[PDB]
Amino acid sequence: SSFESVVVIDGKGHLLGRLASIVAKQLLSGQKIVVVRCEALNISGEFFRAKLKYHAYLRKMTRYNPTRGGPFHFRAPSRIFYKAVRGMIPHKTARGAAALERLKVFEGVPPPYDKKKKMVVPQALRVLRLQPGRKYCTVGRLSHEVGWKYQDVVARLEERRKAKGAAYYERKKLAARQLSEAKKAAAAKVDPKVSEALAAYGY
Amino acid sequence: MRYIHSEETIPVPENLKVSIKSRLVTVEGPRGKLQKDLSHIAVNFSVVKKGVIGLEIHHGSRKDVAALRTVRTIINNMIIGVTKGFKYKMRYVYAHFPINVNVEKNAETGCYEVEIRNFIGEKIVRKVVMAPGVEVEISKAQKDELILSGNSLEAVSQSAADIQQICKVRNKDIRKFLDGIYVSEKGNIVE
Amino acid sequence: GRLQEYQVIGRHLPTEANPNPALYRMRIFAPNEVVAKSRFWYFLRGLKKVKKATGEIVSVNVISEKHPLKVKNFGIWLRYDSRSGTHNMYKEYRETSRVAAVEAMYADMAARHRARFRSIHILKVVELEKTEDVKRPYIKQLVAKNLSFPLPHRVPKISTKKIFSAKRPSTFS
Amino acid sequence: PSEAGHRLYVKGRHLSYQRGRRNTHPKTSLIKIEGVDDTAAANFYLGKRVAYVYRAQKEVRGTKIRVIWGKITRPHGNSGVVRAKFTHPLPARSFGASVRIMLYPSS
Amino acid sequence: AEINVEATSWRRVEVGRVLKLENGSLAAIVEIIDHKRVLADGPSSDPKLATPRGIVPLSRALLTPIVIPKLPRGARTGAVKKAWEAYGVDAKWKETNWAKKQLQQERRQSLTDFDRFKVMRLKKQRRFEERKALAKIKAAA
Amino acid sequence: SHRKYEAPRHGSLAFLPRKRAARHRGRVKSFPKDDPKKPVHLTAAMGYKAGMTTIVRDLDRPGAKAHKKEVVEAVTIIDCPPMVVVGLVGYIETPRGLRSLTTVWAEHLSDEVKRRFYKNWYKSKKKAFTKYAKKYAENNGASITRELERIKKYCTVVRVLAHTQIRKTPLKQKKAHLMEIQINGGSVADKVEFGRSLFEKPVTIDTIFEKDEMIDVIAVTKGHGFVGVTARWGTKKLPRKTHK
RNA sequence: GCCAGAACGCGACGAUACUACCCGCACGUUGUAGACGUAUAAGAAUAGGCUCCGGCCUCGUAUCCUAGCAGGCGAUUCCUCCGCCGGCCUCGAAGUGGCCGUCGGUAAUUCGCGUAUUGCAAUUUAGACACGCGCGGGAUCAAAUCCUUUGCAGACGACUUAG
RNA sequence: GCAUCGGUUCUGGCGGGGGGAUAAAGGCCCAGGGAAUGUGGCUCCUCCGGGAGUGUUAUAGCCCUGGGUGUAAUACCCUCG
Ligand SMILES: [K+]
Ligand SMILES: [K+]
Ligand SMILES: [K+]
Ligand SMILES: [K+]
Ligand SMILES: [K+]
Ligand SMILES: [K+]
Ligand SMILES: [Mg+2]
Ligand SMILES: [Mg+2]
Ligand SMILES: [Mg+2]
Ligand SMILES: [Mg+2]
Ligand SMILES: [Mg+2]
Ligand SMILES: [Mg+2]
Ligand SMILES: [Mg+2]
Repeated sequence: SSFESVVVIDGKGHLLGRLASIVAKQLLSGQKIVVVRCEALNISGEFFRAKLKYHAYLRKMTRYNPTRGGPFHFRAPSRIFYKAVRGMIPHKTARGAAALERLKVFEGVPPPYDKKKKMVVPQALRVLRLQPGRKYCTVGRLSHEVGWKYQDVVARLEERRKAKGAAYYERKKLAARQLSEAKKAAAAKVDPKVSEALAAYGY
Repeated sequence: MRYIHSEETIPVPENLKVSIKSRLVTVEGPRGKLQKDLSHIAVNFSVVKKGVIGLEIHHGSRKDVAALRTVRTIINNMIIGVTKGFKYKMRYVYAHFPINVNVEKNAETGCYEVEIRNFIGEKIVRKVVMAPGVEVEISKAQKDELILSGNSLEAVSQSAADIQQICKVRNKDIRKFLDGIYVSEKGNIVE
Repeated sequence: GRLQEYQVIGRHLPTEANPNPALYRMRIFAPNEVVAKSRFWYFLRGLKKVKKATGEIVSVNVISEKHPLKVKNFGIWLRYDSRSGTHNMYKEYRETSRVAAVEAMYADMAARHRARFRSIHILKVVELEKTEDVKRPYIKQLVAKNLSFPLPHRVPKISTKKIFSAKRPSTFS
Repeated sequence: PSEAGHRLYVKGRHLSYQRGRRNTHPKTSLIKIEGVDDTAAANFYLGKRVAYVYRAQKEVRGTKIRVIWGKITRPHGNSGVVRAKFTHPLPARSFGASVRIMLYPSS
Repeated sequence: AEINVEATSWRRVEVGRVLKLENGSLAAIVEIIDHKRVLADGPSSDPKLATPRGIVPLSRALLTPIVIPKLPRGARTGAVKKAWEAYGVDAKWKETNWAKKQLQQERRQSLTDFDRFKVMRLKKQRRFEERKALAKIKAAA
Repeated sequence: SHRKYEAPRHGSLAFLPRKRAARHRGRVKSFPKDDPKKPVHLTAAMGYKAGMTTIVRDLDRPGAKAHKKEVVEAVTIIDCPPMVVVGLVGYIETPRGLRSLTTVWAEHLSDEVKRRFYKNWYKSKKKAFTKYAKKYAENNGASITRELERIKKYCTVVRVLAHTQIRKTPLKQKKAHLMEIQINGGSVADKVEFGRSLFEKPVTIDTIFEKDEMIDVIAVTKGHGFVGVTARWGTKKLPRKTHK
């Protein structure tokens, strides 16, 4: 366990329901969470089964007036994830409302949260949970087929930010190569006995 | 009941080369290049000998093992096509109305197009676009014959099926009305 | 550590018309001796005209494996009840003791045939001395010559309380 | 000069009261201690003092900050959560707030 | 004919393979029971590296790169001990990176409060020389 | 139980909220999709409605019954004095939709447009764009050309601002109408060059449309007041002896 | 394509009197679901990868930073690390970072003076944003409603117009 | 707030005693008997890594039956501090 000011989670490769239950418990404890790349989440099973589930959801609506009270069906990948979290929280209480105020969800990686560290929740990773040979789908594909409009805008923006990262990674590799060279030249320079005392201590 | 070890082998002629990287197969030979992506199957490749490829599945179920022979045949056909090529033939069959076929080579896309006229005396005109890499030609050795050739068996076979499936008789007894274009011979360009 | 094999010897109560009655012996697998004796009277009631109220127990002893470090192949004969009718079976196992073989059998019958403990009779447990006495193909692959195999796609063991890893775990251990 | 901090306590969070599924008892609270993840680790902290500090509006005797004192009594569950008793039960709007775990009664 | 294959290459469970257990102990495989269990024992002189004879579940073990050559299947403790020492398993295990990592972890956990103060000061003196060298190479670009 | 006989429903649910329109001037909700291989051009205009009349012509439609014979048809007349271009706007693509980031005006604006920004023009001080105009006389208008360069670099949709010359019609109104008109054409650099060269110049309707072309018309319909079901939806009247 | 437009969803632009606005300084009469080192940017595969090309990978069990009256005053000594300003470039997904210059501070080594009495524990009153108040400097001189009027509108409000 | 006690209760660690096939195994030593998923040798096929025969310890080893160390150790159950 560790207390942080904020945790940023890279959503690619996580199972939708398992990540939702862990995130919900952190919020009720008093931890702030941010989830990015909500379009790359995963759902177990074939895609056709996920489509049939959403269609059953779409058929439910208030009979006497469809502008009030009725289940409002959001289409964006981040709003699909938000719905799963809200089901695991007492959102009709003042305590529950405050907990939801500690969460942000996005598609892609907006400029506040690039140039920042993204963590991973291994208890919900697909490559560690699903038996090889089973089938899975992506939330990004499901959203595109129920009326989400900005799949290609996000795809083009993500390509641009990865191109900037390639330049950043090039500089970062050069710095490490120089630091290693500096440690070699300085090691055999001066330290007559500090080297052995540190080695005995484990450093 | 899981099987501990299942294996298959593939020989390779000295005229070509094979590359595997992250379960992406590339076959290079005297007639062109072919690629195939097999990242949906959990298999292990290795170099058994100087010119033999190995395929293994460890601790596999009965359902999982069935796909081992399937992968072997697919890659083997890839080698055959790149070194010899494939060649399908089709034949026109009609009773009263002759079938007219016109073949043109498009310039912008580099593909072939086939037009069908006078099928059971219909005024509509049928058009089909062949897959890239597949070449069509009217036969000169005999009448009412089409010849399709290429490097990929998947491409040649699916294009030939497109032509056969477009010509159908509707609202009639098809045991009596037998008009259409049908595949009659499958072989290789060389030999 | 769930089951042990016992030896139970029992006898009809002696009477004036028959002093020194006959003695019967059975081998019983049970978690403790209280249910070992109860199981003994259950089987004897089905073979001879004796009850617990007209008999007595002579001796109870624990039988221990003679070499619990040698790998062996076992064969078991049994009789069980399905939802309609009773049937006979013969199964095989590979472990280092008779007690281990019986414990695996009870789990196997529950998984594959939904048979409970209350509907199974054990007939005979025999160690197969020759490698030619193996019949079932799922045992034959294990006694093959020069056996070896790798372990692909192994999930590393990670503490539950450590959420929020900072790196993508591998599966090549 | 002295680029260091001054911390002598361990951080904690107030989770909830002792409760069933539908009944709650405010006289005991559950506290999560940062870094402890089993019963063996939680045995170290039995008997220590816990402080809950917060702000008010007016000054009483030179400050606008108030404290409620308590102590740790026994572990809870299998994952390092512990139980505590305070002089007054905690305000229950602080489910999620932070507390200070001292080291005062030592060894 | 040119063949270029790039794939995985695992370590195999076999008679003679040396395993590492949860509590830093070692053992050698003498018999295979299933795809999940194995019979093993380690007859080592070092009390921290020795294990009794018994069955080990494979889910709680790691495969070291050490394999004893020509270990007979089902060999008893006396035969294993002779082959263990003739090959030099203890010396080979000490040269692996797994052993060195374990030793480093043990040293850092055995530090007292006075040791922690002194390791901070010793690192600063080495750090001073690092910054001077790094500035020189970076300035020359 | 089921209704005795079948009949379709009265009215359509697609035009469902039967409320007054939000704005008096019509609103263009979509523009024709752009093709960068065509020359730059405008896509809309505005005018005023005068009335209807009758014409006579001979039909050309082989196979029809009235082929090569005269027909009588009704037509509509729209009064269209030229428009004046005042500025342009740029738009960018976001994961939340299009949004505008800049708009740059021209140096001189007529009193026709300036009346649009007021509700009591007769007693105002009329200072609407007085400070903006000075940006053209400072540093050779570097601030003006800075915004133009921004549109060339980031935007992908360019529209123009234009207003009518209502003083050329017989109307009593003095306040003009203003709108945005998209530019479809070659390149984003070309769109800015074309749009800026039209600053405070008149544009005639014959340069936008032509003869034998199909177009669309957008406006707000004629207004009636509070109306009952019989005329509003078209339901059957009830018998003569119905009480209440 | 077509209709509505969240009356507690968002963007661009015009003019902004009343110290309503901008800058700097100093205070607290104040509020915040909860500072106390609130330190860590590659992408991708998982039946494969990283690299300084020598090799390396179960393991963040890591790396950085971390001493001095809550951190004083001098010396010996060192050319490291940190900050406020200014100048050039750069950044549009909800606009950010880099280079250079002046100035201020600074245990990598080793010392000299000071610390007491808060009396044997009692939050270590210490952060960041908002809001208010008082000075000292700059910039600015506007609109809306009623009222009269129109009929492209209308039960009354509202709407399209003119003064 | 601390120290020394009384009542109730939760939770760690250490020293002994008894039982069973006087645990069963196991290491070392003595004597007898066997075989194969046959070690070394010998023969044949391929040099292309190896494979196939033959037969009972040799240049590896394994399984049964008695005996000694031995009132061995350890596990499990019970029990005094
Ligand atoms: K009816
Ligand atoms: K000092
Ligand atoms: K006790
Ligand atoms: K004893
Ligand atoms: K013995
Ligand atoms: K031999
Ligand atoms: Mg018919
Ligand atoms: Mg009906
Ligand atoms: Mg009447
Ligand atoms: Mg609105
Ligand atoms: Mg007491
Ligand atoms: Mg003894
Ligand atoms: Mg003993």
